[PDB]
Amino acid sequence: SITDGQIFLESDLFYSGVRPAVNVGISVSRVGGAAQIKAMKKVAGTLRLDLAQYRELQAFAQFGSDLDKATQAKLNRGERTVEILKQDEHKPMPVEEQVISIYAVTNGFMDDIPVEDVRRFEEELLSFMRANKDSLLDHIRQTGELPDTKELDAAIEEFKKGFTPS
Amino acid sequence: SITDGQIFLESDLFYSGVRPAVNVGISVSRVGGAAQIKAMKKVAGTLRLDLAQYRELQAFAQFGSDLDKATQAKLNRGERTVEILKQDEHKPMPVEEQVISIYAVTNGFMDDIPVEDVRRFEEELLSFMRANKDSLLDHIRQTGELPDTKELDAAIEEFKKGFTP
Amino acid sequence: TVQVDIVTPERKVFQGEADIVIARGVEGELGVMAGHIPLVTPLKTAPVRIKQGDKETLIAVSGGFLEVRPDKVNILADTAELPEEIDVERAKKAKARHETILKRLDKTDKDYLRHKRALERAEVRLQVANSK
Amino acid sequence: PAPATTFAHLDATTNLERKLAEMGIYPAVDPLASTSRILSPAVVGEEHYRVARGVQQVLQRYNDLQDIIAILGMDELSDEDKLIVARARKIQRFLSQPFHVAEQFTGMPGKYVPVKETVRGFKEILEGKHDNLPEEAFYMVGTIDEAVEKAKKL
Amino acid sequence: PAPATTFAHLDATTNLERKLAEMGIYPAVDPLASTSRILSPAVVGEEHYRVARGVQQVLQRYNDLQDIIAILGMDELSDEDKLIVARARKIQRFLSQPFHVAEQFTGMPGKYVPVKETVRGFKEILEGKHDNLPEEAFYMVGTIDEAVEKAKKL
Amino acid sequence: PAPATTFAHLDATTNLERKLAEMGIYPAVDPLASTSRILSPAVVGEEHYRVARGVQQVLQRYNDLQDIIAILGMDELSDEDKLIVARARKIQRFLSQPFHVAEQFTGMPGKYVPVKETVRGFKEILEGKHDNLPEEAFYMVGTIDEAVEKAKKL
Amino acid sequence: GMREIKRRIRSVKNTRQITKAMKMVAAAKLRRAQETAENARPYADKIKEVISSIAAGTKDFSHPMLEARPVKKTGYMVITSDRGLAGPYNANILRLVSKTIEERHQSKDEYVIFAVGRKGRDFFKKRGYPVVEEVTGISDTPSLTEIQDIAQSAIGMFADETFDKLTIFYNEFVSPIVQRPVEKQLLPLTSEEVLDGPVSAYEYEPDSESVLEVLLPKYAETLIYSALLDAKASEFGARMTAMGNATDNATEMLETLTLQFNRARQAAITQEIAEIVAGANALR
Ligand SMILES: Nc1ncnc2c1ncn2[C@@H]1O[C@H](COP(=O)(O)OP(=O)(O)OP(=O)(O)O)[C@@H](O)[C@H]1O
Ligand SMILES: [Mg+2]
Repeated sequence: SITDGQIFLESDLFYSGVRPAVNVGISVSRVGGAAQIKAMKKVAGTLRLDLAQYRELQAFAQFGSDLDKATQAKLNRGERTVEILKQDEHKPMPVEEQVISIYAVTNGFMDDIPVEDVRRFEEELLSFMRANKDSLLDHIRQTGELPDTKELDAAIEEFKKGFTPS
Repeated sequence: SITDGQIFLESDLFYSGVRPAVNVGISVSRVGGAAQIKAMKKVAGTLRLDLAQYRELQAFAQFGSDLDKATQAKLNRGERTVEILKQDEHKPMPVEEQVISIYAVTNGFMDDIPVEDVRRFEEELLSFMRANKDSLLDHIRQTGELPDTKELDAAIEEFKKGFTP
Repeated sequence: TVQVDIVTPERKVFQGEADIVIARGVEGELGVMAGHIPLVTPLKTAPVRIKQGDKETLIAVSGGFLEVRPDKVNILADTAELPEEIDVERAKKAKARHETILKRLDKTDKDYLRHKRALERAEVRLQVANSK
Repeated sequence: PAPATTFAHLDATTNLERKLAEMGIYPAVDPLASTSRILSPAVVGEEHYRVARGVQQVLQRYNDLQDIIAILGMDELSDEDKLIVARARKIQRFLSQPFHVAEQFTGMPGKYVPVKETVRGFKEILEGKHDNLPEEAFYMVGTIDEAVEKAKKL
Repeated sequence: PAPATTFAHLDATTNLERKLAEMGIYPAVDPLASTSRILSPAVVGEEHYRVARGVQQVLQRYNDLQDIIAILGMDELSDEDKLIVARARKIQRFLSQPFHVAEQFTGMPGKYVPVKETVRGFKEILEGKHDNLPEEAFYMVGTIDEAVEKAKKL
Repeated sequence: PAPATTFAHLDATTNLERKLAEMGIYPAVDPLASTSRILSPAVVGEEHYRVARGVQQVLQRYNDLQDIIAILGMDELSDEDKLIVARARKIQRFLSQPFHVAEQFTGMPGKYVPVKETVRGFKEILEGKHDNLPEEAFYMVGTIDEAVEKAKKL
Repeated sequence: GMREIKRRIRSVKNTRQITKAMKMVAAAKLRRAQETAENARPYADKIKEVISSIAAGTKDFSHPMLEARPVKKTGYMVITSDRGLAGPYNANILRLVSKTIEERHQSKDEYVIFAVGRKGRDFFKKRGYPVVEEVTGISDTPSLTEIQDIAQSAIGMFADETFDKLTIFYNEFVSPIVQRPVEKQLLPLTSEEVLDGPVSAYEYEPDSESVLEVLLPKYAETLIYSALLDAKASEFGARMTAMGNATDNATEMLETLTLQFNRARQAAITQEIAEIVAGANALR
């Protein structure tokens, strides 16, 4: 009742390997988008509400191939965004790299990739963006805005053609 | 936290006809087998495992004859050992007679008998053992060991042929 | 010898080699031995007797039909019970019921045939339980 | 602490419980918590003791099933249990009794029931002799005969 | 003691409950615990009172079944109760409403709903006129007409 | 408050379970309930962590199938699960170990097994290198090499 | 207040032991239902073999049971469970029966219903559907004889012309998690599916037309029995997963009840002591 929001961490998530273990349903920032660069406010806009719905609908996910195609897609998008939000200890990410990674998964660029490959896909994508597409990353650090979405889509699809799944 | 174990008694057990109303699962002797004659330590070994299996499988007792034959037998052994551990007030039993009674039920000698007859079967068995087979009882009083299992099995099966349900 | 399988829609009831299979076909008795001609006939609600030398197991078949191929013999019945697995006191309740109802039914009443059929199923079970 | 310490001073107890009073069971006597030093075959005789323990066994079992029945429902009980629940509810009602002093509250005349008749009545319910009388028949009557008579009026 | 003593000084109360907030029902108002001295036919008129009591009867029944529902779900319920639960859940969602001040959090524009429209909407749900609209249609809307409109987009 | 304050200082737990002792698994350490703050790649290596989590995944899965196996039998399990159950049983036995302090009672020599060897052994069982050794080979031995040696004697 | 929570934990914990077990019994019965279906499939395939042999040597082959008519009335078999606690198993199948009768028929005269199982007949009778015959109290893992009278009278009604099509609604088994409600035609049969079998040389006593007169009704009979065994597997799968959830939901509720019990336990001790100490400090 004193603070401007809270980050609740839940044990079940933690010990299942969702780390950081943020309970999306209970957690909140009363400041919100005011404390965010425009790029991040754009890509994240519905992210919390999307994952809260994912976690509720995950209880009824035993019906693979039998379940209607709307909910199937929501579960497939959900497991992938969960993998993106996993993050190793003492490995902070620059904002510009977060925006690209979240942009990638939320616009479907990992939907054809195995769920077990998503975390390596991200690591390989960002080392690609740093080495080769730094003009896009730099746009975000300077303006705080997204770069041209057509240029960005192309650059990710360029990376994709050099990625070997398993 | 001071004593070397405890005997917990419960109202639910008492009013369901389990008297003395000893919760066997929760009650404890920290001294254990050290405070027991070798005969009793041997036969009680199997009683504990039989009742532990009974207490786990007890949920499945309203499903009589739907259950596979393994669990059916575990429930039937369980209800019979429960009947053996019921005991009248002011009627203590010598340890030699306890060992025989527990031996009987744990090795299956009451599996043929109705559950309602088990307590009378025990009383009739022991009066038979006292009158006719006292050499077996006396072995236990002197050595603290079980008698030869083949002689003992025979003597119980001898008694069984004169028992009417 | 020849292999016999007596089968209900739920389980296999008898399996083995056999010197001969005595079965009351709908047109009259049949003794199926090895090398019999390929054949299919409905059976009457009767026993089927199977001989293995000195041994004779008797099965209470009902609503069955016989299929012989050169190699083996299959009998596919609605009902088939071995002597030791027949409940004798139930077969007497089945008998008593359908027997007293038969007494008073008109000979082309709706259910006459069904109760005649059920009486024979119980009549056969009582014979077969005695061959134990 | 007050009632807890008082128990040590008593040879018999009659424990009244509000749950029973709220059901309309008067007197509101907890048939499991109430106790007596003389409820033994030595004093009341062998039949009395057997019947009383029989009654308590049936009530205890019913008590255990109250939770299971409230969620999983009465159809899913075994045939043995459904019969026990039937009798337990009849037993529970036959323990109720109109009082002479309570003619104002019950609106019915009171009843004195001797021990021989009390034992006989509960023995018969346990034996199954009244499994087809409706439950209300056993409520607020004296002897078992008055319950048979009350059934006809229903 | 603090809130308990505060109730004596109030002509109306709005009791917010965390369980509702966690489900996404905003404002998180306990529709049974909240009260008003002026919810009477004399003040709000005869129809309003009838509807409000109708709504509370349906919610109260749903509340009673919450233990059975929490374990077994809805599948074991009688046909009368399944219909009541269906409506209760629609009612519970139609009590939610986007706030003008919450345009920053919800991202949705707020709604002012006059009393005439509130009464009309809940009257119709109780009458059965919207038994075929899906539940999400009633969540976070405004008038009953906006719920009918939201159903088309689903 | 007592355990809650004690828990703030604990780095690790060792949960002894009677179920394991009754099976003959000594020491009777629950390999799923026991925990340590320093089972992390940062502290023990990357390999250690991977192996330990692998072991726990296999044991957990076996635990889940215990009920299914007892009723439906082993034909009902997938080929992936049958292989997991095989390894789980070997793993469960290789976690047992004779103690120096039991040398008088067991009459068998005790064993000290260094971490490098423990990791290596369980790594190989998970990898499938010892799927053809009988189960008794892994019971009450030290290093994986002693299990290979014990197999020859059987 | 601990008086309630003591007893509420008791209830949920006992109840959970029963749901836990019921899933285990339902699991057993699904095995036995699929075992007995693996006997019923070859039993029915053998009858099918003999029927496809007799058709393969009659030159003109036709039977009333293979001849499609103009549909004057229709017959509907509906398989439901007797007991509940099986999730939406009965709801799903009954909604499909309700839908397909609303789309097709404009009055009660056009169809007639055989209700297999109590949940089904209770539903249909309550709503005044034309329920012409019934059977309840089918055993779990049943023999063919328990479905026989209702199968025979339903075949009897098509064998004359009381109706011109017989159809069966049941929950089709897929996994223990999935059971799809479906409709299937029984009569008329389709020679496309009744004659695809291994043709063999047989002698027929008295003759081939006579044995074909017993086997074709005996075959339709087994289809109804196969549908019952699939429907039983579906019942026991649905019950496995419904009582599975009830067990999990019970453990979930036991966490939140334990949390409340211990708040209350702790607060009783805390509050009781403060009172004792407040009284003692008014004298010291
Ligand atoms: N006397 C019996 N003993 C053992 N099993 C029997 C007996 N009668 C029938 N059965 C079995 O029970 C099932 C019922 O078969 P069926 O309907 O042909 O008998 P029924 O004469 O109608 O039985 P009843 O009249 O005694 O109920 C079958 O699975 C059959 O093998
Ligand atoms: Mg029959």
